[PDB]
Amino acid sequence: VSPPPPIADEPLTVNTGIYLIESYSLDDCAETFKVNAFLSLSWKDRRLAFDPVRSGVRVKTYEPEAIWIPEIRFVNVENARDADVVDISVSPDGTVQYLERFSARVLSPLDFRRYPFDSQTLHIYLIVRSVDTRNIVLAVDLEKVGKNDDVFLTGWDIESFTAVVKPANFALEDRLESKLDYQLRISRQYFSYIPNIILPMLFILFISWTAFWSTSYEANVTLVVSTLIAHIAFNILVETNCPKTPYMTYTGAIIFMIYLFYFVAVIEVTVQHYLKVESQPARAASITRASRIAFPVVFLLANIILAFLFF
Amino acid sequence: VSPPPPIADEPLTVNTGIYLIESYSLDDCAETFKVNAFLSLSWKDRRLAFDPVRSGVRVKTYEPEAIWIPEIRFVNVENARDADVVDISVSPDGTVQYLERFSARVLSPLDFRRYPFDSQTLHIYLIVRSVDTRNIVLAVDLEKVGKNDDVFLTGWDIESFTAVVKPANFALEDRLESKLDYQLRISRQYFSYIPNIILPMLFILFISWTAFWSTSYEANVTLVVSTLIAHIAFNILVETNCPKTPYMTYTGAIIFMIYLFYFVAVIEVTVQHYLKVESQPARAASITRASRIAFPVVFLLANIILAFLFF
Amino acid sequence: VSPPPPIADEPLTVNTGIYLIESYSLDDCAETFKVNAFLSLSWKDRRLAFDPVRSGVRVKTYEPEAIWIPEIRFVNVENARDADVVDISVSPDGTVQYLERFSARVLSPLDFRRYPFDSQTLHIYLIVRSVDTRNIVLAVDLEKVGKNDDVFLTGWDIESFTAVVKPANFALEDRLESKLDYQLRISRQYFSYIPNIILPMLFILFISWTAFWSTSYEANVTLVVSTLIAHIAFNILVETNCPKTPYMTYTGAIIFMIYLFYFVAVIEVTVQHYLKVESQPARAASITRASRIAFPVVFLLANIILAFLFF
Amino acid sequence: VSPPPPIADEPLTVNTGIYLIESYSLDDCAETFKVNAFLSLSWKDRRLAFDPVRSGVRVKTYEPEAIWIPEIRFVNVENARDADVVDISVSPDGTVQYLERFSARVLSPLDFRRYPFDSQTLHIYLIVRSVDTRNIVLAVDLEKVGKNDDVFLTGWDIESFTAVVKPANFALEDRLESKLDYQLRISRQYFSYIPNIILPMLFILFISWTAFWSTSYEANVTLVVSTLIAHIAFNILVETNCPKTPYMTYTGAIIFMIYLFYFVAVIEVTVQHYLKVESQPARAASITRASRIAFPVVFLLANIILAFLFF
Amino acid sequence: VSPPPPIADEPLTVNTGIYLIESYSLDDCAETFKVNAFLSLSWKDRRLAFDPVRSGVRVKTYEPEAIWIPEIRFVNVENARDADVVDISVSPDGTVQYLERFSARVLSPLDFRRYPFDSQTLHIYLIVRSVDTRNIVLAVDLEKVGKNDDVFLTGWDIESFTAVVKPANFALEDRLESKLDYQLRISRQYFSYIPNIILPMLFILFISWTAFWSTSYEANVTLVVSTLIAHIAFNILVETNCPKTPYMTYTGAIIFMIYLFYFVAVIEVTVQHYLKVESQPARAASITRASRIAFPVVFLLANIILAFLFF
Ligand SMILES: CCC1(CCBr)C(=O)NC(=O)NC1=O
Ligand SMILES: [Cl-]
Ligand SMILES: [Cl-]
Ligand SMILES: [Cl-]
Ligand SMILES: [Cl-]
Ligand SMILES: [Cl-]
Repeated sequence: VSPPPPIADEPLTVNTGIYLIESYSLDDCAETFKVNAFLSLSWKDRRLAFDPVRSGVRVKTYEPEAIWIPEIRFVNVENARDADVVDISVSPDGTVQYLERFSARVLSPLDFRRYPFDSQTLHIYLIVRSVDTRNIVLAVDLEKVGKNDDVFLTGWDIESFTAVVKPANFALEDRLESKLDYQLRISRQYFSYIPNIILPMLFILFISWTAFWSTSYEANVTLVVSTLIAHIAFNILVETNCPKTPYMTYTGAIIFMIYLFYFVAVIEVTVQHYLKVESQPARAASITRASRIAFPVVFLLANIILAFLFF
Repeated sequence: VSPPPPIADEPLTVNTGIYLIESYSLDDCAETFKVNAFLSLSWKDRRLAFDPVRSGVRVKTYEPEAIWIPEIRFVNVENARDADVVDISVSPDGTVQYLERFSARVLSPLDFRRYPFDSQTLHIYLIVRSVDTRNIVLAVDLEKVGKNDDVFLTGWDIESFTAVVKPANFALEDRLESKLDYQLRISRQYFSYIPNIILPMLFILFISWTAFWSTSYEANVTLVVSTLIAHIAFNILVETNCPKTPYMTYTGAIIFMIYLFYFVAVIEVTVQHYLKVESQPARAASITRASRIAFPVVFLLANIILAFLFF
Repeated sequence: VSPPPPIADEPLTVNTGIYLIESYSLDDCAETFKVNAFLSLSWKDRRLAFDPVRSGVRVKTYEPEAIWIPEIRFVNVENARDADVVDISVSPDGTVQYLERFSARVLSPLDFRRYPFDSQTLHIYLIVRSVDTRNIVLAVDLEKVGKNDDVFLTGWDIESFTAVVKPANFALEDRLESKLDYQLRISRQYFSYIPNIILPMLFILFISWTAFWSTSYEANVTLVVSTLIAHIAFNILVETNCPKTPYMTYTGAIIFMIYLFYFVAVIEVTVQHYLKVESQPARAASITRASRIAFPVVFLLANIILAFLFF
Repeated sequence: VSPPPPIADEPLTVNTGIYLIESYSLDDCAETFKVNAFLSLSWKDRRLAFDPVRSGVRVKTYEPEAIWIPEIRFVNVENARDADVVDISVSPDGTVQYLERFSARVLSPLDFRRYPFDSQTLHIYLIVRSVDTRNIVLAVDLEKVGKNDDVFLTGWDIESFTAVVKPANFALEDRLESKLDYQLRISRQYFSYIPNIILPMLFILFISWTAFWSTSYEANVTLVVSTLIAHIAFNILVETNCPKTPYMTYTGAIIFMIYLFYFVAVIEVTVQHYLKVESQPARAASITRASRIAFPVVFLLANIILAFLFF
Repeated sequence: VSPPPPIADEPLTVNTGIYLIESYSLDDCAETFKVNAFLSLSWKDRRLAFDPVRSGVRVKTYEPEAIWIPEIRFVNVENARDADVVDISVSPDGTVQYLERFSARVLSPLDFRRYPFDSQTLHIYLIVRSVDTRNIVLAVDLEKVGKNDDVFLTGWDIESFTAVVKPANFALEDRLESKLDYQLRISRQYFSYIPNIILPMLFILFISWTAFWSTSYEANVTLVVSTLIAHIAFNILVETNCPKTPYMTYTGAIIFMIYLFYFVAVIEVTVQHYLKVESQPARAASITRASRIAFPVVFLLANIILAFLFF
C-alpha cells in the first residue's frame, strides 16, 4: 500500500481503456450525458511479481484493499463515478490487470450554432495525480478502448468512440498530473425537424403574406397580427426546453428574421392603408404589388445568406 | 471467496430467474422503466458441501459475506440495481440457492411510429463475466421466471414476462460474457385518446371548413386563422411532454397533414376573394363549392393512405 | 443465528404494526405517496429467554446484528425503505420487541373516474418470506396501528389508518408468504374546484351561447371561435399536470361534451347564416330561437345523465 | 454505552439548542424548507466525572463511539438529517457538551389564505425516545438557540428563531417521548406583486370596460372576449406553479370575482345590442350609461368587502 | 487525535486553498451553483516530526483516520460537501500537506436589479471552529487559489477566482470561528437578449402604435388588444423560469411600463372614437396626431430615465 518502486528512474505507466456499455440521458440544456462503461487499468508492480513454478497459479487474484491501485479520477464529472471493481489479476511479472464497471454524469459543452444540423464531440477526461515516491503517467491500450454495438442516443448517429493516445502532462498543486481524452463523436438526426418545425412555421409566415392580395385593412390587420400570435403560440409548442443560448445560432437568426418580417409586413399594411385614405391609391397599390414579389424574394435571399454564413 | 474449482474443466452454470413484483414509472420520453423484482440464482460450490447427519441440518443458511457469489450485473441499467439479499440456502451436495429482491431503472428503447396504437417489448439483460480460474455461463430456471398478477403499468396491457433461454455467450476484453434476455411485452390502452385528443382536434379542423359556406373574407380569415390558433393552443394542452422524436411517426404525419390543410384552406379563401374582387365571381363560387367536397374527401383519403402506410 | 425453534406446529407469528408519523408528496400522476412511519415487530424466541434473577436485568437490549430478526419487506415500494432501528428489547420469556423508524415511496394506484369528488384507499403491503426450518406468518395488533394527529395531505381529508387483520398467505417460488394490507383512506377536498375550475369554465361556454341573440355572422364567428380559444387557454391554465388517463373519467366526459357543444354552436351559426343568405330567414330565425332553449336544456340534461352514470 | 444511572429515580434532562446557519429552498407548493444549522446537546453522565488534578486536564474530549449519546430525531422531516459531529466535551462533574452540524428538509404546512400579505411560522420538532433503564426529557438552553445574522429567505423577512421551552411529553408505542417546538417566524416581503401581478391584471379588466363607451357590437365582442383571453394568458404567465389550494384564498376570491365581471360585461354587451336591435335604443343606452359607473363602483366595493373578510 | 500542543500563544494556522476543477448548474432562481474543486490544507503538528535518517523515508503518508486533521466546513452549502481525500503527506518537521477533491452545492444570493447586464460575485465561505486546548485560525495562500482554464458557466464570463486573505474571526456558542471568503466573479453574456427578447418585444409594442394612423375603431381595437395578447404570449415564450423577484428590477420596471403603454393606447383609441361619435372630429384627430409623436417620445425618455436610475 505504497506505489511500486522504479526499476530505473522513469515514471509509472498506467495503461487505460474505456469500453462503452450504455450511453443515455444526453441533456442538451445541461450539456451533460450519462454513461455506463468499463474502465480497464494496467500497471507493473514488481513487489507482486512471482515465480509460477513455486507459486503454482496462472494469475493471482486480489481484493482492491489488498494491493496498491492508482487513483484514477475523471475531470469533467458532476460527482465521482459509481464504480464497482469487476476483477483484479496479477501475472507472474507483476503486471496488474484491473477492471471496473462505472456509471457517471459527464459534463461536456455543446455548440448549438449549427442546430439541428450539428454534430458534437463528447469528452471524458481521465486523470491521475503523481505521488511522492514516483511520478504517474497515463497511456492508452487501444485494444481495450471501444463501445457496445447496441450503444444508442435517440436522435443521434454515434460515429465513433476513440481516445487521444498522447496524454496531457502538467503541474497542478505542486504535482504532475497526466490527463487523457476519450472522445465520443455524434451527429444529429434532423429529419423530423423539417415536417415538425420548419414547414408549419413557414406556412404561418406565408399566411401573413396573403395581406398583399387584399385592400381590406380590417382583414389585413387580422391576417398579420393573428399570424404573429400563431407564430409565437407555435414557438411555445415546439420550444427547445433549453434556456436561451448566450451565442447567436443559425436557428436563432432565422427566428429573429421571421419577427422582423412580421414587423415589416405590419409597416406595409399600415403604409398601404394610410396612402389609400390620404388620396394616393396609385402608390398604395404599387407598394402592395411590389411586396407580393419583394417579401418572398428578400426572404429566400436572406435565408441563403444565413445558411451560407452558418455552414 | 474465489470461484468454485472445476472437476473436469467444465464452466460454472448459474441458473437464473426473475420474478416481477412491481413495474412502475414507464417514462416514454426517457425510454426507461423502473422495476421491483426477485432475482433467483443457483450454482454448485462443492467447497460448501456438508453431511446432514453430522450437521443435524438438512440445508445450511449463509451470509453473503461468508460464501462466493457470482457477480451478476444488468447490461441496460442506469446504475447498478438496489439489491437486498433475501436468502442463501446450501444443500449437502453444495448447491447454492440465492435470492435477492432488487429495484432497477432499466433503459429499453421504444418505437413510437404506431403511437398510440403501439405495443412494445421491454428488455432486461442479465450478464456475468468469466474468471481466470473458470468460465461462467448463465441458464434460465423457467420455474423461477414469472410476474405477480397485480403487476400494472397505467395505460398498458402487460401481455407476458418471459426469457430467451439460450444465452448470448461472447468474448469481450479477452474473457467470455454470458448474457440473458428477459422480455416484458406490453400493449398500449389507446381508448381515451379518441375523445381526449382525436375528436376535439378534428372538430377545430371542421370549424375551419365552414369558410366554404361563406363569401365574407373578413369572416373567412377569422375562421381559418382563429382555428389555426386554437389548433396550436390545443396541441400545447394535449402535448406528450416528449421532446420531438427523430423519426416520422403516424401521429406526426397526421399533425403535419392538418397544418398543410390550414395553409391550403387559407390559399382557397385568398383565391376566392381575389377572383371576386377581380370581376370573376363565377370561378370564385365554383372553387368554394368544390372545396366543400374536395377538403373532406382528400382528408379522408390521405388519412386512409397514412393509416395504411403505418399499419 | 437461524429462526427460533417451535414446539407448536404453527409457524412463527410476527405481530406487526405501522404508525404514521408524516405523510407527504402525494403525486396523483405518479400514483405514489411518500411516508415516514414506525414499524413495530413482535415475536418470541425462547433461545433468548432468560432468568432475570441470575442475569440481574429485567429487560435485555440487543443490536440488530446480535439476534435473529424476521425479514419484513414492503411489496409496493419504489426501493427498499430507509430504515433506522430505534429499539430492540428482550423480555425473560424470549419475547422480542423490535421498533424501527422508516421512510418509503409507496406505489398505490388511484381511480380518477369520480375526480374531483373521489375518495381513495392507499395501500401498504407488508410481506415476510418463510425460511426452510420454519414458516413465518404476519399478525396485526390494531392497538399498534395508528397515525400522528398532525399527519396531513394538502387537499385531502385523512379518514383512517387501519389494517386488514387476516393476512394473505400464499405460495411463491416454493415458499409461503404471509402478506398484510395496511390501508390509508383519504377523501378529496373539492371546494376550490367550483370557484376555480367549474364556474369559469361554464362562463366561457355561456359566452358562446350569446350567438343565439345575434344575426351578425362576423360577431357570431368571433363569439364561438374566440370562446373556444379561451376554453382551451383556460384548460392549459387549470391543467391537472397529469398525462391523460387511459380510462374515461367523469371530468373527461364533460370536457369532451363541452368541445362537442363548441362544434355544434359553430354548426348552428354556420346554418343560420347560410339560410339567411339563401333567402330563407324564416328557418334561420326559428333555428336560432330554438337553440336559445335547446342548448342550455340539452346541456343540463346531458350533465345530469353523466353525473348519474358516474355517481 | 448504556444510559447514565439516576441517583434518585430522576429522568435524564437533555438540554437542546438550534443555531440557524443557513435557511434556503422554501418550497411553498411542497410546504417544505431546507435548513442548515447547529444542534447542541447537554446532559449529565457521572460515569464520566473526573478529578482535574490527577487527570491533568480541565476538559476531556471523546469520540461519539466512545461514550453514550441520546438519540435525538426530528418529527417533521422528509428523511433523517445529514449530521456531522463537530465536538464532544466533558467537564469535571461529568456534564457532556455535544455539538453537531446538520442539514434537513423540514415539512411544515403553510396557510395561503392571506397571500401575498401572509406571514408563516415554520416548525422544527425535536424528539427523544426514553430508554428501558431511564426516562429521557428534553429542555431548551436559550443561550444555545439563535440564528446567523446573514440567514435569508428570498422574498421573506425572517422575524425570529425561538423555541417553546416546555416540552410535550407523551406516550408512543409503550414509551415516554419528549418533544420540542422550534419556531421560525417569517413574513412575506413581496412588494413587486403590485406592479408585476395586480396592476397588469387590472389594466386588462379596465380595457373590457371601454365597451360601455361603444355601440358597435362587433367592437364590443372583440373587447370583452379578447380581454378575457388576455386575462387567462396573463394568469398562465404569472402562474404560482402551485397546484390549486383546497381552501379559498384572498387571491383566489378576487380572480373568481374578475371571471364573474368578464361574464357580467358580456351579458351587458349582449343585452345592449339586443335592445338596440329590438327597437328600444332608450333602454340600451341607459343600461350602457349605468354600467360605466356600476362596474367600477361594484368592483371597488366588492374588493373592499373581500379585503375586509380576509384581513 | 487531539490538537497539537503549541508553545507559542498564537493559535494553529491552517493554510487553505481552493482550486476550481468544474463549475456547473448555476440556478439563478434557486441562487445556487454546483462546484467540483480541490481543497488543500497545511498545518504543522510537531508530534508528527521525524528523523528521516532513522525512518529511511524523506516523507510519510498517512490515512485520514491515523492523524489529527482540522474540521474544515463550508458556511453556505446545502449539505456538507462530498469529499474524497486525494493525499496526506508528512515531512520530517511535522508539516501536514492535506489535499481532497470535493463537490458541493453552494448557496450564494444574486442581485437581478441590473439583469441581463448584471455581474455577480459568488461566495464560498470556509470555516473552522476552535477546540478546547487551542484556537484554530485560517490562512489563504493565493498561489494555491485558482481555477482550471476549461471552467465554464453557460452565458457567463468567469472573470476571477480569488480569496479575501484576512479571515473573519468571531465568537459563536462560546468558541472562536475563523472564516475565509472565496469569491468567483462572473459577468453575464447579454448579447443574445437583444435579438431574442428586446427587439421582438419592441416590434409588438410598435405594431400597437399603428392605431394612431387609423380612424377605424374595429381595426384599432384589434390592433391594441391583439398586440397585448401577443405581448403576454411572447413573455410566456421567453419566460425566465424564475418565480418573480421580491425587489424591483430594471427589466421588471420596463415590462410594467410596456403594460402601462398598452393601457394608455387603449384609452387613446377609446377617447378618439368617443369624440368622433360625440360630433367632435377636430379633437379626436388632434389627439391621434399628437399620440403619433407623444407615444414614441415618452417611451424613449422614460426608458432613458429607467436606464439611468438602474445604471
Ligand atoms: C383573443 C382571440 C384571438 C385568438 C386568441 Br389566443 C386573438 O388573440 N386575436 C385575434 O385577432 N383573434 C382571435 O381569435
Ligand atoms: Cl471519478
Ligand atoms: Cl446491476
Ligand atoms: Cl422494503
Ligand atoms: Cl432526524
Ligand atoms: Cl462542508
